[PDB]
Amino acid sequence: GKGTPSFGKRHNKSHTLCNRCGRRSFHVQKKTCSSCGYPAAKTRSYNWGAKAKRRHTTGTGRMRYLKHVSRRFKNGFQTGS
Amino acid sequence: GKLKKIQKKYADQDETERLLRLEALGTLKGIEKQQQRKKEEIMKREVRE
Amino acid sequence: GRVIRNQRKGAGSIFTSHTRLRQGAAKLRTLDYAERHGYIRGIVKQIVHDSGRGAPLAKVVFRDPYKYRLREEIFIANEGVHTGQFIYAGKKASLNVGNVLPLGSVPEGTIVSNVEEKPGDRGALARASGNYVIIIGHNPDENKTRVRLPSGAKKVISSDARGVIGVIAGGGRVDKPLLKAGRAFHKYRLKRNSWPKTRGVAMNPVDHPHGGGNHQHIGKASTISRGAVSGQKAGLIAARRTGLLR
RNA sequence: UUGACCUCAAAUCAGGUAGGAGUACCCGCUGAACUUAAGCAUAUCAAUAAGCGGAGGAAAAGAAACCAACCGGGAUUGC
RNA sequence: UGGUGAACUAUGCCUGAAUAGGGUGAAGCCAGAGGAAACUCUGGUGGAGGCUCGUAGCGGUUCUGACGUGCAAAUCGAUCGUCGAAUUUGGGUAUAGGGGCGAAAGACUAAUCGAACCAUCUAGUAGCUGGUUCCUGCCGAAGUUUCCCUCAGGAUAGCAG
RNA sequence: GAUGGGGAAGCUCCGUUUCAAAGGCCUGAUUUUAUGCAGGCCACCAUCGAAAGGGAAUCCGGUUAAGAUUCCGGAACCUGG
RNA sequence: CUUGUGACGGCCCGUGAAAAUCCACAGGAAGGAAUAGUUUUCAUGCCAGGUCGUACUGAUAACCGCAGCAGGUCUCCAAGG
RNA sequence: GUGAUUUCUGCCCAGUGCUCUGAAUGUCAAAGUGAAGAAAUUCAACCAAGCGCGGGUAAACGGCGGGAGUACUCUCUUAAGGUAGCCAAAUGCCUCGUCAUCUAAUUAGUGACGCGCAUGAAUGGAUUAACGAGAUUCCCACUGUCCCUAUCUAC
RNA sequence: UUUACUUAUUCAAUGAAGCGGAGCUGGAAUUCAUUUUCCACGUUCUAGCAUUCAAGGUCCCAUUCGGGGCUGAUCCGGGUU
RNA sequence: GUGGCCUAUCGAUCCUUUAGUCCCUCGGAAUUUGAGGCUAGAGGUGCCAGAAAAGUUACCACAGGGAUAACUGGCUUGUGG
Ligand SMILES: [Mg+2]
Ligand SMILES: [Mg+2]
Ligand SMILES: [Zn+2]
Repeated sequence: GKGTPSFGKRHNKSHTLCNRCGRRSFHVQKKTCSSCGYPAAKTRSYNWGAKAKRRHTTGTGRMRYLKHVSRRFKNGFQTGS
Repeated sequence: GKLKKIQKKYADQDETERLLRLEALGTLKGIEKQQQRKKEEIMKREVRE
Repeated sequence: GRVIRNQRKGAGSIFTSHTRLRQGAAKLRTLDYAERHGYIRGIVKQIVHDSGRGAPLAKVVFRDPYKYRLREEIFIANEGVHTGQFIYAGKKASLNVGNVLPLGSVPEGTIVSNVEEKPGDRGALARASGNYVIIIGHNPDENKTRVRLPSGAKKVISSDARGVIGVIAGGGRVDKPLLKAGRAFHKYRLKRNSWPKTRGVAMNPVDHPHGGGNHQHIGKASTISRGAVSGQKAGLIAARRTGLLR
């Protein structure tokens, strides 16, 4: 009974939500996220996972400060009014 | 090369234990048969004469 | 081939010793000043059972000579020690059972136990139940003592090493048959995970050197060289002789 | 006793700086096998892919412990 | 090559929990009797055992029953093994892929195991199988020679344009 | 599972009291006063880990379409000050 | 009958957690009364008790098995013959 | 490794392993030493462990035959040749072995026999109470398994 | 080419507490002139107790509430052993 | 008369080595060792136009094959009848 009766015993999560990415990939016993690598300082990325890099790279979010850097450069980082 | 090993592992030993261990390892029979082979080496010359 | 069972034992994942119900390391009192210039008197408060150990332990209380407090040491109980007995530890201690005299100050034929190898490691030799060390001879110049160990070996150790006079309590245990796989289960359940033992000749050849074949047999000789490597040392390692002697 | 020197510390001491992201191109380390040899082990793939460390608008290199053998040339880079 | 899994399951640890009613009647003890003494006998008491019949529970022997495009990628029915422990089990925790764990079947490691899964190298290689897209006109074969780890393949000569 | 350390080219690995100068505790004293200087005490030595282990203290009656040992009425208890 | 508990008895080469936390004792540091104090482990009296969860199912239809699947999934209460 | 108890575990160290505190130039690396050379280099001596020589070891892996003579003895092979036990056994080709028993009839079962293709002693041998969803034979009871089929209910 | 040495290196313990040398004070000791040495150098019927820079002695201070130094508890070398 | 009366009686590249020329080269210039070349032999591939090479799989896998076995059918009929 490795199929249907064994699927009834599944009610204990191995992963919960992660703090940096909100992914539900944070392993409870390992205390590590399997997608972004929290709590390591570097973010988990691999050159074989180029599509995953495309999924989580810069520009897939809000760019709350980086949207204005090109415009401030074009104006020359001016000050005043 | 043999004398290093006796200093390494047989420094603290007495002759009762030494005789017991060589009798249990069978080297004493080899020493006996080597001296015996010397005895028939002399003895065959004596029988020839 | 796979990694064999005795090869897997050294990682210590499930092969660590079960130490939940143990009462502390049974060591001798440290050799400070009193034990090497005079003696010191302590008291046996209780004799207790140690989990996973065949011998009982003794909880001996001394007074700290430098601070107002009490020290509690765990000794291995000698056969004949009772609760409320005064235990004397030191160079000038009288020769009675339970006292912790150094080996330089006991005569010929003395039976001691919990013997230090070097002076100060707080007990190494003759600690299992019913075992003892006999003093075989002294050597004052180059101050050493010869001792007979429970294995029958004769060691030459320092005369400043200490030992508890008498034999370890709880002797004669292994004379009783266990009679039951349940009894062996409860015996090893508090020691470590080394039981039950599957024979390697009953395995598959991926799992052991002895495994495989259309009959259960070893194949090559079971005597293994000392220069063999891990994964090969399964059998009788470096056997000088085999068989039942008569 | 007092005052130096040397060395080593402590401060939510005064002021600073490093980490992470990106990584097409750049500077290094580490490092395969599929494949080809009509098999295969040196070889090849390849001083490559994957992995790790570190920069900039370029980086690196760069003003000879050079090339030459000629009636000698003259930093580096690229075609 | 680099990562992800012990939510199933294997094993150890830590902390909890669960297990009707019967049968047999072990030590210890009490009374009576006998004996010269050792000690024996009889009647009770007591309630031991990896004992036994048998529920809940755990498992899965047979019908090679049902079903077999099923209720179900392993179930249903009857018959069964076991049922106070080497028992069953929750949660926490540890062990990760030539590695783990195994009362040992090459078993189990998320329906995947005589080496898991994911992505990349990778459009891996194939003397082997299958396919290969409009018309008309003209010419029109070979299965033979020699060499090859050659015998389902090539080179070379021949035949053809 | 950090730190002190020690490996590792490195991502990181070991170790958890270790070859560390590892800290805070009460009385107060002073009443330019702030909290130093009077003192004296103590050496564990991060932290995480149980909604079934340990653990301060609440019960009854009534009430809603849907909440209650939590609201209402009454009657208690514990902790800190 | 279910359950709680007490005093016992049997078993073991099995003798069947730890820490936070609270109390007591030993000790005698120090502070202390006579026109006055000393005591808040006695009684009464005063104030405050933050944050998050709290509905419902828990299974032949609320979970997992592609589903409103005869499967699987821990536990408490338990009337009469 | 073997697998409760009882009773035993015979012979063989030649081979393959394992193991010696034996004896010591046969094999004999790099470094080092010596000679020749102008030097690169060449040639020798010396030379650690391990091999090689000498012992031990079968509850180590394993093995347990022939040929003669005459139960016995002597030879070979290769060390020793199957001891105590057990058997057409789950191990016996021939084989449906031979004898007895069981039946009307038995390639099945059981008890014996043993030149056993190719049984055999911790590769464990023989025996064994109790136990077994283990394999096999016979007997009593019992029955639609069958002679030989018929009928009824629910879906 | 054979033996010792300690500071390199290595192992172990401790909250780095009693190391080494010398000296007292006793005992043995035979001294052949005066001491050569060697052992010791506060604890053993009893499941109590042992802590407040220590009492005492002594010397200062400015007496008072007390405070400090030496000794009690032998010197010397800072090599934790 | 350019071996055996005739028809069989044998071997590439790379590497090593020998003989000859004592000839050519070691590329800044020479001498001498050393090395590399040219011409002709030898060391050998017997699977003989010339890979360096043990098994097992009843746990097995892939690409194919009726070019190829283990049924039936078909031809044959020794053998059988
Ligand atoms: Mg186990
Ligand atoms: Mg085998
Ligand atoms: Zn994350």
